Amino acid sequence: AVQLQESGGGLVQAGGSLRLSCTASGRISSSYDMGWFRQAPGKEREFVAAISWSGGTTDYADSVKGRFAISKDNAKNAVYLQMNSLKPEDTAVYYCAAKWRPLRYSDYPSNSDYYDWGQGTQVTVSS
Repeated sequence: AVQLQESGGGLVQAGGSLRLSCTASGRISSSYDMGWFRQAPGKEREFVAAISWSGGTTDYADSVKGRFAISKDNAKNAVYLQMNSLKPEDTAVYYCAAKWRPLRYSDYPSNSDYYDWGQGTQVTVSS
């Protein structure tokens, strides 16, 4: 029931940076994880990063290697993905997602099985 909308996509030069934003149309309650996924041309969708909405713990895909940072602003119902040192490999549609986890065992966020999805924003990194 959380409705998600991404923004910030576009063309960026290799080695460059870009910040993506995602806002939920309503309030995101305390047990959510918020995350980013991406789908490259002809490839399977894959996890990028996640953050616990109330707890702040993060998780990143190996493909990130410290180049991307996920952050949030609870007061704005927003999650962000700061992308640095962009490479052609990073060309993809980037999706904001939410996962309600009321029975979670810890604050460490999920990297799979997200249920609410944005429509995606396209990022093109030029060689």
